[PDB]
Amino acid sequence: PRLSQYKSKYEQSERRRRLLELQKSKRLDYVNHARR
Amino acid sequence: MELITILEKTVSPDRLELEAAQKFLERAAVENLPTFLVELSRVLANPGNSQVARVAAGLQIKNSLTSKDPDIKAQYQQRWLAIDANARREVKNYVLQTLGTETYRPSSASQCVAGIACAEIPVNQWPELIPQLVANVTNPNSTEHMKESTLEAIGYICQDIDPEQLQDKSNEILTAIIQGMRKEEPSNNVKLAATNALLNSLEFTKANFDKESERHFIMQVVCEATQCPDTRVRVAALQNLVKIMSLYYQYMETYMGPALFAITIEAMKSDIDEVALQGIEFWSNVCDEEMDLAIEASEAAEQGRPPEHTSKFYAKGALQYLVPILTQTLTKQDENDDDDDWNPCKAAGVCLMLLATCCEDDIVPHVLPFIKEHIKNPDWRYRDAAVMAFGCILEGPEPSQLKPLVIQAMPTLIELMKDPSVVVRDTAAWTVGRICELLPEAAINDVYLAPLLQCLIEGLSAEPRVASNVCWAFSSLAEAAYEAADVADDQEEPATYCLSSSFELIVQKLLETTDRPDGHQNNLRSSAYESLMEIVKNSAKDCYPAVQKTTLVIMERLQQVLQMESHIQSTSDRIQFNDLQSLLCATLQNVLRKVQHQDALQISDVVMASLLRMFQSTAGSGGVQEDALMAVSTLVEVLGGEFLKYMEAFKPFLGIGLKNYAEYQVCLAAVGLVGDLCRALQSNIIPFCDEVMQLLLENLGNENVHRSVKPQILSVFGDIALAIGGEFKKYLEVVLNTLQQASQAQVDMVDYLNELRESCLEAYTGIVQGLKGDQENVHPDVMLVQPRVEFILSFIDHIAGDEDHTDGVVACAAGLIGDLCTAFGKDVLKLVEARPMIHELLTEGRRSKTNKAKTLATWATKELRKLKNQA
Repeated sequence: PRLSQYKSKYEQSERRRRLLELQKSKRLDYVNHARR
Repeated sequence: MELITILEKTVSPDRLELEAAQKFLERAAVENLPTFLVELSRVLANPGNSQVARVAAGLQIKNSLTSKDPDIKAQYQQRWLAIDANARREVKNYVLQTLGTETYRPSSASQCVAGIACAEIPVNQWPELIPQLVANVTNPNSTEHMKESTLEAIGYICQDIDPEQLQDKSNEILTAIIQGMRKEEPSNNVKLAATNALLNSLEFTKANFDKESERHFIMQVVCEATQCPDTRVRVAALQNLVKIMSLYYQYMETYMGPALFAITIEAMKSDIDEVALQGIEFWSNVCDEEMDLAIEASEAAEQGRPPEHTSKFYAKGALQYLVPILTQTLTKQDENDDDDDWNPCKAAGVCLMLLATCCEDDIVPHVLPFIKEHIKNPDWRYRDAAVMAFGCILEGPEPSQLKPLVIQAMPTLIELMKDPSVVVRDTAAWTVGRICELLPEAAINDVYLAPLLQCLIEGLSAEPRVASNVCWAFSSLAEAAYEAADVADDQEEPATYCLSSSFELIVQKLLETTDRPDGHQNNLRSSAYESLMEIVKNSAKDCYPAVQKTTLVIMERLQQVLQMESHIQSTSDRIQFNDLQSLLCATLQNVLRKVQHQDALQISDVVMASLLRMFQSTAGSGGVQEDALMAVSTLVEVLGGEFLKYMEAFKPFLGIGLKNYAEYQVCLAAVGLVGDLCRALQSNIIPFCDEVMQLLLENLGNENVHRSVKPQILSVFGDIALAIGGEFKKYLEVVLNTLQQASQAQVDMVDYLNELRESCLEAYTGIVQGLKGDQENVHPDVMLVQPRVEFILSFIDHIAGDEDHTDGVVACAAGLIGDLCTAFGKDVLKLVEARPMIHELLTEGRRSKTNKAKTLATWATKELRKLKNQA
C-alpha cells in the first residue's frame, strides 16, 4: 500500500513522467513568451 | 460437436486441442450471439452438467459482456443491449436461477449477473435483479451457497457498475449486505462475502449514513464483525473502518472513544500480521485525513471563511498510546529482508513518520525515551529501531528543537555506521541522509563533516542495502552544501562549497560503484547514477575540471555499449543493454545541463552522431529504439537550432518510430520529440511538418490502438501549429475534427478523461496562438477558428461542471480563455457571461494549488475586463 514510503528516497514511471513535465514547462515558456 | 463436449475441452492442456474449442466457440459467437448465450446460459443453469462445462460456459458469457479495456468493455455492453428483448430474457432467467445450484466455490453466475447488470441497470432493463438478489439473502430458508453467491454478485456489482447509477436502490443493496454480516449468521464464508460486499458499496451509502438510526446500525454491525473468530472477516471489517473513516469522518466522534479506539489498538497489538497491518493503517489514514484538513483550515482562514469540514484531532489524542505500539513493532525486523514485502515492521515506521508530520512537536517527548534507551542495545533489533524511529521523526517538529538533539546525536550515528549487523548500518545511512536532508546545519559542520564524509565514502563499498542508501545520503548532503554556499553571492553559481576539497575522490567512487556487478540488488545501479547526477549538478565551480573528466567517462560508456547494441546475442542481453543505455541517457541530461554551453555542444555533436549510426543498423524493430529517442530529445536541447544540421539524416527515424504503432510506447516518446523538434526549430521544421503531420493524422484516422497515444498527438498538433503558422491551414481542417470529437469524450479512466481534456485545451491554444501574431501584418487567419469559439467555450463550460478539475486542466483551460479574448475581442464576453460556470472555474484557479494555475486564471479575467472600456 505505502511500500513507496518506507525509507523514502526520491525508472520507467519517473523518467517518462519527468520528461513530459519538462516538455510541458518548455511549452508554457514557448507559449507565454508568444502571448505577451 | 455438442456445446457440452466443446467446453470440457477448452480446459484441455493439449495446445492444439484447446485452440480448436476456443475457435469453435469463438466463431459460434460471431454467427449467432443471441443463440449462443441462450444455450450457454442453459448449460450453466442445469446442475446435471459437469463442473468444468458449467464453469466454461459462464466464463464465455462473462467475456461477451465485460473486459479490462474500458473502451472494449463499453462495447460488449452495447452489443448486448441491442439483442432481442426476449433472447436476453431467457439468458437472464438461467443466469439468475443458477445461484444456489453451484457446488463449485466461485460461482460463474455472479460474474454474469454482474456483467449483465452493468449494462442493464443504467437503463432499467432488468427490474428483477435487485429484489430477487435481496430476496435470496434475507429469506430464512436460503442455503449457504445461495446467500454466498448472491452476495458475491452484489459484491461485484458495486465494484464494476458505474459509481453513480446505484444510489437509488442504495437502500435495498444495504439491507441485504448487513443481513449477511449479522453475528447470528452461521457461515463464515457468507459473512466474509458480505463484509467484502459492503466494502465496495459504502461509496454510495451517503444517503443512508446521513440518518442516525441506520448509520448507527451499520457501525455496530461493522465493529461487531471486528470480533469474529475468522481472521478473514476480522480484517475485512477492519478494512471498512478504514474506509468509513475516510468518507464519513464528520460522523465518527460519537463512536470513536467508546468503541473504535479499543478495536484499532487491539489489532496493532495483535500477533497476526494481517490484522496488525490493518490497524496500523487505520491510524496513518486518520493522520492523512487530519492533515488534509489542516490544509483546508489554513486556506479557508486565508479567506476568512469557515472550512466546510472540521478536524477533531484524533491522532493528537491517541499519540500517547500509539507511539509505544509503533516503536515496539519496529522491533520485529524481517531478518531475511525484502524491499518488496510489506509488513507491520515497515508499516510501523511509516506510521511513526506520518505521526511526526501530523502532530509535530508533541511526538518528540514520546519517542526520545525509547531512542536513548535502545540506541546502544546489545541486540540490534532494538538498536535499529532506535535509529529508525529517530529518523522518522525528523520531519515536522520545529527546526529549533531537533538541531540541538541531532548535533548531540551525530558521533553516535557516525559510529553506528561501523555496526556488526547489516540492518543497523542500512538504517544508519538513511538517518544520516535524512539528517542531511531536513536539518543540514548539523552535517555541514566544522566538527563532524570530515569524519562524516569519510563514513559515506567507505559506505559506497558496503552491501547493496547500505550502499544504495548511502548514495542518497551523499546527494542530500551535497545539495545542502551547495545551498549553504550560494545563499547570495551575487551570481548564479557559488565559488566553492565544503565538499570542494574532496569532490574528485567523491565522484570516482560513485563511478565505480555504478559498475558493481551486484547492481541489480536493492536498486544500486539506478541510485548510483542518480546520485552522480545530483552531485554533479550541485557542485562548486572549482570542481569543473572534475566534472569535465566525469562527463568524458559517461560518453565513453554510451559507446562501449552503444555499439554493443548493434551486436545483440539474446533478449537478456537486449534488456540489460537498454537498462544501461537509459541510465547513461539520463545521466547525460544533467551533465550537459551543467558544463559550459560551448563544451556541452561538442559532447552532443558526438553522442548524436553515434545515435545516428545506431538508428540505421536497427531501424527494423529495435530494442534500441525507445530510450534512444529519449537520448535524442536531450541532444535536441543542447543544440537548440543547431539540430537543423542533423534533421534530414534523422527525419526517417523520427518516422519509423512514428509508423511503429504496435509498440505504442516508442510511439509515445516519438510524438514527444516532434514537439521538442518544433521548439528548437521554430520555422525551420517547415520542410518536415508535412510528412510528420501526415504520419500523425494516419495514426488517428483508424482505430485501433492504444490510446494513451491519442491525447499526446493532439497536444503536439498545437506545438506544430505554433511553429509553422499559416502553413497549418492545410490541416486545421481535419484537426478540429479529432478535437471536436475528442472533447465530447465521456466516461480511473477518469484521470484519463482529465488528461485528454487538457490535451485538447493545450491544442486549441497552440492553434489559436499559432495562427495569430507577434510582429504581424494583419492578423487574421485565426478567425478561421472563429466559428469554433462557441464550442471551445462550451467544452470548457462542461469542464467547469465535473467535480474533477485536475489543477493542470484548470490552468490550460484558464489559459485558453485568455487566448480567445486576445484573438476574439469582446464578442467572447457575451458568450462567457452566458455561462456562469466559467466564472466559477476562473475563481477556483485564482486559488493556488499548483502554481501558475493561479497566474493563467488571474490573467483571463484580466483580459475579460478592459473589453469593458473599449467599444
